[PDB]
Amino acid sequence: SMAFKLPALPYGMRELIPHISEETLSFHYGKHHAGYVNKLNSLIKGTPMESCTIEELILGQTGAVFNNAAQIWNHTFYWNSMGPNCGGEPTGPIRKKIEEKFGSFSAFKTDFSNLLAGHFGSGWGWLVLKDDGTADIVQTHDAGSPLKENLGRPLLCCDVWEHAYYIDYKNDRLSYINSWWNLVNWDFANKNLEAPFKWS
Amino acid sequence: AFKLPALPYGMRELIPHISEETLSFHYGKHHAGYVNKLNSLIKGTPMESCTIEELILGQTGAVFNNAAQIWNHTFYWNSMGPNCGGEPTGPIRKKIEEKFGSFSAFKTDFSNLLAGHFGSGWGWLVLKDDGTADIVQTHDAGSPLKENLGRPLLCCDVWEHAYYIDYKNDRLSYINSWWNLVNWDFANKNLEAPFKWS
Ligand SMILES: [Fe+3]
Ligand SMILES: [Fe+3]
Repeated sequence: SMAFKLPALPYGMRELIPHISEETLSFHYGKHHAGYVNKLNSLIKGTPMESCTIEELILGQTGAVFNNAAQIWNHTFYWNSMGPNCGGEPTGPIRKKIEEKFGSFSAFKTDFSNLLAGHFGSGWGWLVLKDDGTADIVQTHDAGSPLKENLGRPLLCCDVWEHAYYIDYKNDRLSYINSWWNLVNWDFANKNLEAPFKWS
Repeated sequence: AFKLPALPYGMRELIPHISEETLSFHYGKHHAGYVNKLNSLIKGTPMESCTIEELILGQTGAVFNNAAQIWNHTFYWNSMGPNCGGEPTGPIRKKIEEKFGSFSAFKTDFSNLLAGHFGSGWGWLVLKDDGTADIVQTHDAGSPLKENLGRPLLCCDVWEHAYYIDYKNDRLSYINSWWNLVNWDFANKNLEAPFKWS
Protein backbone atom coordinates (compact mmCIF):
# COMPACT_ATOMS: atom_id res chain seq x y z
CA SER A 1 0.00 0.00 0.00
CA MET A 2 1.16 3.52 -0.86
CA ALA A 3 -1.23 5.02 1.68
CA PHE A 4 -0.09 7.66 4.14
CA LYS A 5 0.15 6.40 7.70
CA LEU A 6 -0.55 8.38 10.85
CA PRO A 7 2.69 8.74 12.82
CA ALA A 8 2.47 7.48 16.42
CA LEU A 9 1.72 9.97 19.18
CA PRO A 10 5.05 10.62 21.02
CA TYR A 11 3.42 9.75 24.38
CA GLY A 12 0.40 7.96 25.83
CA MET A 13 -2.94 9.75 25.92
CA ARG A 14 -2.80 10.45 29.69
CA GLU A 15 0.70 11.94 29.74
CA LEU A 16 -0.24 15.61 29.18
CA ILE A 17 -2.56 15.72 32.23
CA PRO A 18 -3.55 18.12 33.84
CA HIS A 19 -2.75 20.47 30.97
CA ILE A 20 -4.45 18.58 28.13
CA SER A 21 -6.78 15.73 29.05
CA GLU A 22 -6.99 12.13 28.00
CA GLU A 23 -10.31 12.86 26.38
CA THR A 24 -8.82 15.67 24.32
CA LEU A 25 -5.94 13.53 23.04
CA SER A 26 -8.39 10.69 22.34
CA PHE A 27 -10.43 12.90 20.02
CA HIS A 28 -7.78 15.30 18.74
CA TYR A 29 -5.36 12.54 17.73
CA GLY A 30 -7.74 9.59 17.49
CA LYS A 31 -10.49 11.28 15.50
CA HIS A 32 -9.32 14.55 13.94
CA HIS A 33 -5.70 13.70 13.05
CA ALA A 34 -6.59 10.12 12.08
CA GLY A 35 -9.42 11.62 10.04
CA TYR A 36 -7.11 13.86 8.01
CA VAL A 37 -4.98 10.85 7.07
CA ASN A 38 -7.98 8.78 6.04
CA LYS A 39 -9.44 11.65 4.01
CA LEU A 40 -6.17 12.42 2.23
CA ASN A 41 -5.79 8.76 1.27
CA SER A 42 -9.36 8.70 -0.01
CA LEU A 43 -8.67 11.79 -2.15
CA ILE A 44 -5.42 10.63 -3.76
CA LYS A 45 -6.01 6.86 -4.09
CA GLY A 46 -5.46 5.79 -7.68
CA THR A 47 -4.25 9.23 -8.73
CA PRO A 48 -0.74 10.28 -9.71
CA MET A 49 -0.55 12.13 -6.37
CA GLU A 50 -0.35 8.74 -4.66
CA SER A 51 3.46 8.75 -4.72
CA CYS A 52 3.99 12.35 -3.57
CA THR A 53 5.55 13.16 -0.21
CA ILE A 54 3.37 15.08 2.21
CA GLU A 55 5.56 18.16 1.70
CA GLU A 56 5.17 17.84 -2.07
CA LEU A 57 1.37 17.83 -1.69
CA ILE A 58 1.50 20.83 0.63
CA LEU A 59 3.64 22.79 -1.84
CA GLY A 60 1.95 21.63 -5.03
CA GLN A 61 -1.76 21.08 -4.40
CA THR A 62 -4.76 23.21 -3.51
CA GLY A 63 -8.24 22.56 -2.13
CA ALA A 64 -9.17 19.51 -0.08
CA VAL A 65 -5.90 17.70 -0.90
CA PHE A 66 -3.92 20.66 0.44
CA ASN A 67 -6.16 21.07 3.48
CA ASN A 68 -5.81 17.48 4.55
CA ALA A 69 -2.07 17.12 3.74
CA ALA A 70 -1.27 20.34 5.59
CA GLN A 71 -3.34 19.38 8.62
CA ILE A 72 -1.61 15.99 8.76
CA TRP A 73 1.76 17.78 8.84
CA ASN A 74 0.65 20.51 11.24
CA HIS A 75 -0.74 18.05 13.78
CA THR A 76 2.35 15.81 13.76
CA PHE A 77 4.42 18.97 14.35
CA TYR A 78 2.04 19.97 17.16
CA TRP A 79 2.34 16.67 19.07
CA ASN A 80 6.13 16.90 18.89
CA SER A 81 6.07 20.53 20.09
CA MET A 82 4.68 19.23 23.39
CA GLY A 83 5.50 16.54 25.87
CA PRO A 84 5.31 15.27 29.42
CA ASN A 85 8.09 16.52 31.67
CA CYS A 86 8.72 19.58 29.46
CA GLY A 87 7.61 23.22 29.70
CA GLY A 88 9.41 25.76 31.88
CA GLU A 89 12.23 27.99 30.63
CA PRO A 90 13.84 27.37 27.23
CA THR A 91 17.28 25.72 27.32
CA GLY A 92 20.06 25.41 24.74
CA PRO A 93 20.22 27.12 21.34
CA ILE A 94 16.52 28.06 21.31
CA ARG A 95 16.98 30.07 24.52
CA LYS A 96 19.63 32.21 22.80
CA LYS A 97 17.45 32.74 19.71
CA ILE A 98 14.48 33.76 21.88
CA GLU A 99 16.56 36.23 23.88
CA GLU A 100 18.12 37.68 20.71
CA LYS A 101 14.67 38.41 19.24
CA PHE A 102 12.47 39.15 22.26
CA GLY A 103 14.97 40.17 24.95
CA SER A 104 13.72 37.57 27.41
CA PHE A 105 11.63 34.44 27.68
CA SER A 106 8.91 36.41 29.45
CA ALA A 107 8.59 38.84 26.50
CA PHE A 108 8.36 35.89 24.09
CA LYS A 109 5.68 34.29 26.26
CA THR A 110 3.71 37.57 26.24
CA ASP A 111 3.99 38.09 22.47
CA PHE A 112 3.26 34.49 21.50
CA SER A 113 0.37 34.18 23.98
CA ASN A 114 -1.15 37.35 22.53
CA LEU A 115 -0.75 36.00 18.99
CA LEU A 116 -2.39 32.70 19.93
CA ALA A 117 -5.19 34.43 21.85
CA GLY A 118 -5.81 36.91 19.05
CA HIS A 119 -6.30 34.54 16.15
CA PHE A 120 -9.88 34.77 14.87
CA GLY A 121 -11.48 31.51 13.75
CA SER A 122 -9.49 28.32 13.19
CA GLY A 123 -5.71 28.40 12.93
CA TRP A 124 -2.16 27.96 14.23
CA GLY A 125 0.61 29.90 15.95
CA TRP A 126 4.25 29.17 15.00
CA LEU A 127 7.68 29.94 16.32
CA VAL A 128 9.90 29.98 13.20
CA LEU A 129 13.52 30.47 12.16
CA LYS A 130 13.64 33.12 9.43
CA ASP A 131 16.09 33.11 6.52
CA ASP A 132 18.18 35.80 8.20
CA GLY A 133 18.74 33.37 11.07
CA THR A 134 16.56 35.12 13.63
CA ALA A 135 13.51 33.71 15.40
CA ASP A 136 10.02 35.09 14.91
CA ILE A 137 6.36 34.30 15.53
CA VAL A 138 3.76 33.96 12.79
CA GLN A 139 0.22 32.69 12.47
CA THR A 140 -1.57 30.69 9.81
CA HIS A 141 -5.30 30.30 9.24
CA ASP A 142 -7.26 27.05 8.87
CA ALA A 143 -4.79 24.51 7.41
CA GLY A 144 -2.30 27.23 6.47
CA SER A 145 1.29 26.06 6.30
CA PRO A 146 4.54 27.98 7.00
CA LEU A 147 6.02 25.68 4.33
CA LYS A 148 3.58 26.73 1.61
CA GLU A 149 3.57 30.38 2.70
CA ASN A 150 7.38 30.43 3.09
CA LEU A 151 7.16 32.03 6.55
CA GLY A 152 10.33 30.44 7.88
CA ARG A 153 11.44 27.09 9.30
CA PRO A 154 8.94 25.83 11.88
CA LEU A 155 10.41 25.33 15.35
CA LEU A 156 7.24 24.95 17.50
CA CYS A 157 3.50 25.31 16.98
CA CYS A 158 0.31 25.57 18.97
CA ASP A 159 -3.07 24.57 17.51
CA VAL A 160 -5.87 27.08 18.24
CA TRP A 161 -8.68 25.32 16.37
CA GLU A 162 -11.46 25.05 18.95
CA HIS A 163 -11.25 21.24 19.01
CA ALA A 164 -7.74 21.58 20.48
CA TYR A 165 -9.13 22.95 23.72
CA TYR A 166 -12.93 22.91 23.88
CA ILE A 167 -13.25 19.68 25.87
CA ASP A 168 -10.98 20.98 28.63
CA TYR A 169 -11.41 24.75 28.53
CA LYS A 170 -14.56 25.43 26.47
CA ASN A 171 -14.39 29.06 25.25
CA ASP A 172 -11.45 29.90 27.52
CA ARG A 173 -8.61 29.75 24.99
CA LEU A 174 -6.43 31.87 27.27
CA SER A 175 -6.41 29.13 29.94
CA TYR A 176 -5.50 26.58 27.27
CA ILE A 177 -2.62 28.80 26.11
CA ASN A 178 -1.42 29.23 29.71
CA SER A 179 -1.47 25.44 30.12
CA TRP A 180 0.34 24.86 26.81
CA TRP A 181 3.41 26.65 28.20
CA ASN A 182 3.68 23.81 30.72
CA LEU A 183 3.96 21.32 27.87
CA VAL A 184 6.24 23.01 25.37
CA ASN A 185 9.03 20.70 24.22
CA TRP A 186 12.18 22.82 23.87
CA ASP A 187 14.12 19.77 22.70
CA PHE A 188 11.96 19.65 19.56
CA ALA A 189 12.70 23.35 18.94
CA ASN A 190 16.42 22.67 19.33
CA LYS A 191 16.26 19.70 16.93
CA ASN A 192 14.49 21.90 14.38
CA LEU A 193 17.23 24.50 14.70
CA GLU A 194 19.74 21.79 13.72
CA ALA A 195 17.70 20.62 10.72
CA PRO A 196 14.18 21.17 9.41
CA PHE A 197 11.65 18.59 10.54
CA LYS A 198 10.84 16.09 7.79
CA TRP A 199 7.49 14.36 8.21
CA SER A 200 7.55 10.55 8.24
CA ALA B 1 -24.36 50.55 23.31
CA PHE B 2 -25.40 47.19 21.85
CA LYS B 3 -27.34 44.72 23.97
CA LEU B 4 -27.46 40.97 23.47
CA PRO B 5 -30.98 40.10 22.28
CA ALA B 6 -32.77 37.50 24.40
CA LEU B 7 -32.82 33.88 23.28
CA PRO B 8 -36.20 33.04 21.69
CA TYR B 9 -36.59 30.07 24.08
CA GLY B 10 -35.39 28.71 27.42
CA MET B 11 -31.96 27.13 27.55
CA ARG B 12 -33.41 23.64 28.13
CA GLU B 13 -35.91 23.85 25.27
CA LEU B 14 -33.67 22.50 22.46
CA ILE B 15 -32.94 19.30 24.40
CA PRO B 16 -32.16 16.61 23.21
CA HIS B 17 -30.89 18.22 19.99
CA ILE B 18 -28.72 20.96 21.53
CA SER B 19 -27.95 20.78 25.25
CA GLU B 20 -28.41 23.30 28.03
CA GLU B 21 -24.63 23.34 28.49
CA THR B 22 -24.12 24.20 24.80
CA LEU B 23 -26.51 27.12 24.94
CA SER B 24 -24.94 28.36 28.19
CA PHE B 25 -21.52 28.66 26.50
CA HIS B 26 -22.58 29.42 22.95
CA TYR B 27 -25.09 32.12 23.90
CA GLY B 28 -23.83 33.10 27.35
CA LYS B 29 -20.10 33.29 26.58
CA HIS B 30 -19.48 33.41 22.81
CA HIS B 31 -22.43 35.52 21.65
CA ALA B 32 -22.31 37.72 24.75
CA GLY B 33 -18.57 38.05 24.16
CA TYR B 34 -19.05 39.46 20.66
CA VAL B 35 -21.42 42.08 22.06
CA ASN B 36 -18.99 43.03 24.83
CA LYS B 37 -16.01 43.17 22.47
CA LEU B 38 -17.84 45.24 19.84
CA ASN B 39 -18.98 47.72 22.49
CA SER B 40 -15.40 48.12 23.73
CA LEU B 41 -14.10 48.58 20.16
CA ILE B 42 -16.53 51.32 19.15
CA LYS B 43 -16.93 53.21 22.45
CA GLY B 44 -15.95 56.87 22.06
CA THR B 45 -15.62 56.57 18.29
CA PRO B 46 -17.86 57.77 15.41
CA MET B 47 -18.92 54.12 14.97
CA GLU B 48 -20.75 54.23 18.32
CA SER B 49 -24.01 55.34 16.67
CA CYS B 50 -23.95 52.90 13.73
CA THR B 51 -26.47 50.10 13.36
CA ILE B 52 -25.16 46.51 13.36
CA GLU B 53 -25.93 46.25 9.66
CA GLU B 54 -24.04 49.49 9.00
CA LEU B 55 -20.97 48.13 10.77
CA ILE B 56 -21.17 44.87 8.82
CA LEU B 57 -21.40 46.73 5.50
CA GLY B 58 -18.86 49.47 6.25
CA GLN B 59 -16.08 48.10 8.48
CA THR B 60 -13.39 45.42 8.32
CA GLY B 61 -11.10 43.72 10.82
CA ALA B 62 -12.16 43.19 14.44
CA VAL B 63 -15.13 45.59 14.29
CA PHE B 64 -16.53 43.64 11.33
CA ASN B 65 -15.84 40.25 12.90
CA ASN B 66 -17.66 41.05 16.11
CA ALA B 67 -20.55 42.93 14.45
CA ALA B 68 -21.12 40.15 11.92
CA GLN B 69 -20.92 37.40 14.55
CA ILE B 70 -23.49 39.26 16.66
CA TRP B 71 -25.89 39.36 13.69
CA ASN B 72 -25.11 35.80 12.57
CA HIS B 73 -25.73 34.34 16.04
CA THR B 74 -29.01 36.18 16.55
CA PHE B 75 -30.07 34.85 13.13
CA TYR B 76 -28.97 31.36 14.18
CA TRP B 77 -31.03 31.31 17.39
CA ASN B 78 -34.10 32.40 15.43
CA SER B 79 -33.48 29.72 12.79
CA MET B 80 -34.17 27.11 15.47
CA GLY B 81 -36.89 26.41 17.96
CA PRO B 82 -38.59 23.84 20.18
CA ASN B 83 -41.50 21.98 18.51
CA CYS B 84 -40.09 22.79 15.08
CA GLY B 85 -38.06 20.73 12.61
CA GLY B 86 -39.69 18.22 10.30
CA GLU B 87 -40.80 18.98 6.75
CA PRO B 88 -40.97 22.60 5.52
CA THR B 89 -44.25 24.49 5.63
CA GLY B 90 -45.66 27.56 3.92
CA PRO B 91 -44.03 29.57 1.14
CA ILE B 92 -40.53 28.23 1.88
CA ARG B 93 -41.77 24.71 1.14
CA LYS B 94 -42.77 25.95 -2.32
CA LYS B 95 -39.41 27.59 -3.02
CA ILE B 96 -37.51 24.55 -1.70
CA GLU B 97 -39.44 22.11 -3.91
CA GLU B 98 -39.01 24.43 -6.91
CA LYS B 99 -35.23 24.70 -6.52
CA PHE B 100 -34.26 21.26 -5.19
CA GLY B 101 -37.15 19.09 -6.39
CA SER B 102 -37.97 17.63 -2.97
CA PHE B 103 -37.26 18.33 0.67
CA SER B 104 -35.21 15.12 0.83
CA ALA B 105 -32.94 16.42 -1.95
CA PHE B 106 -32.63 19.80 -0.21
CA LYS B 107 -31.74 18.12 3.08
CA THR B 108 -28.98 16.12 1.36
CA ASP B 109 -27.60 19.14 -0.50
CA PHE B 110 -27.62 21.49 2.50
CA SER B 111 -26.29 18.77 4.84
CA ASN B 112 -23.41 18.18 2.41
CA LEU B 113 -22.64 21.91 2.29
CA LEU B 114 -22.62 22.11 6.11
CA ALA B 115 -20.56 18.93 6.50
CA GLY B 116 -18.05 20.00 3.88
CA HIS B 117 -17.17 23.44 5.23
CA PHE B 118 -13.51 23.43 6.23
CA GLY B 119 -12.61 25.45 9.32
CA SER B 120 -15.02 27.86 11.05
CA GLY B 121 -18.05 29.11 9.17
CA TRP B 122 -21.78 29.23 8.40
CA GLY B 123 -24.27 27.65 6.02
CA TRP B 124 -27.23 29.67 4.76
CA LEU B 125 -30.52 29.16 3.01
CA VAL B 126 -31.04 32.37 1.02
CA LEU B 127 -33.52 34.08 -1.29
CA LYS B 128 -31.77 35.22 -4.46
CA ASP B 129 -32.70 38.35 -6.41
CA ASP B 130 -34.48 36.23 -9.05
CA GLY B 131 -36.83 35.05 -6.30
CA THR B 132 -35.42 31.52 -6.10
CA ALA B 133 -34.03 29.75 -3.04
CA ASP B 134 -30.41 28.69 -2.86
CA ILE B 135 -27.79 27.56 -0.37
CA VAL B 136 -24.48 29.32 0.25
CA GLN B 137 -21.68 29.28 2.80
CA THR B 138 -19.61 31.95 4.51
CA HIS B 139 -16.30 31.55 6.31
CA ASP B 140 -15.40 32.73 9.84
CA ALA B 141 -17.64 35.80 10.45
CA GLY B 142 -18.53 36.17 6.76
CA SER B 143 -21.94 37.71 6.13
CA PRO B 144 -24.35 37.09 3.22
CA LEU B 145 -25.25 40.77 3.61
CA LYS B 146 -21.68 41.96 2.97
CA GLU B 147 -20.96 39.39 0.23
CA ASN B 148 -24.35 39.97 -1.48
CA LEU B 149 -25.22 36.27 -1.51
CA GLY B 150 -28.96 36.85 -1.22
CA ARG B 151 -31.41 37.48 1.59
CA PRO B 152 -30.76 35.19 4.57
CA LEU B 153 -33.66 32.87 5.39
CA LEU B 154 -32.05 30.34 7.76
CA CYS B 155 -28.55 29.60 8.96
CA CYS B 156 -26.59 26.85 10.67
CA ASP B 157 -23.40 27.63 12.62
CA VAL B 158 -20.61 25.12 11.96
CA TRP B 159 -17.94 26.71 14.10
CA GLU B 160 -16.75 23.87 16.31
CA HIS B 161 -18.03 25.56 19.48
CA ALA B 162 -21.59 25.16 18.12
CA TYR B 163 -21.41 21.41 18.52
CA TYR B 164 -18.27 20.22 20.28
CA ILE B 165 -19.82 19.88 23.75
CA ASP B 166 -22.58 17.62 22.49
CA TYR B 167 -21.08 15.90 19.44
CA LYS B 168 -17.30 16.41 19.62
CA ASN B 169 -15.83 15.82 16.14
CA ASP B 170 -19.13 14.42 14.80
CA ARG B 171 -20.46 17.43 12.88
CA LEU B 172 -22.73 15.15 10.84
CA SER B 173 -24.70 14.17 13.97
CA TYR B 174 -24.97 17.82 14.93
CA ILE B 175 -26.29 18.64 11.45
CA ASN B 176 -28.87 15.88 11.69
CA SER B 177 -29.97 17.28 15.06
CA TRP B 178 -30.19 20.77 13.58
CA TRP B 179 -32.82 19.48 11.14
CA ASN B 180 -34.95 18.51 14.15
CA LEU B 181 -34.81 22.15 15.27
CA VAL B 182 -35.18 24.14 12.05
CA ASN B 183 -37.74 26.91 12.44
CA TRP B 184 -39.63 27.12 9.16
CA ASP B 185 -41.76 29.97 10.56
CA PHE B 186 -38.62 32.16 10.69
CA ALA B 187 -37.77 31.30 7.07
CA ASN B 188 -41.27 32.29 6.01
CA LYS B 189 -41.06 35.57 7.95
CA ASN B 190 -37.79 36.33 6.16
CA LEU B 191 -39.52 35.66 2.82
CA GLU B 192 -42.08 38.35 3.64
CA ALA B 193 -39.42 40.86 4.70
CA PRO B 194 -35.67 40.70 5.45
CA PHE B 195 -34.68 40.16 9.08
CA LYS B 196 -33.70 43.36 10.86
CA TRP B 197 -31.50 42.89 13.92
CA SER B 198 -32.64 44.34 17.24
FE1 LIG C 1 -6.19 20.31 15.59
FE1 LIG D 1 -21.16 30.29 17.05
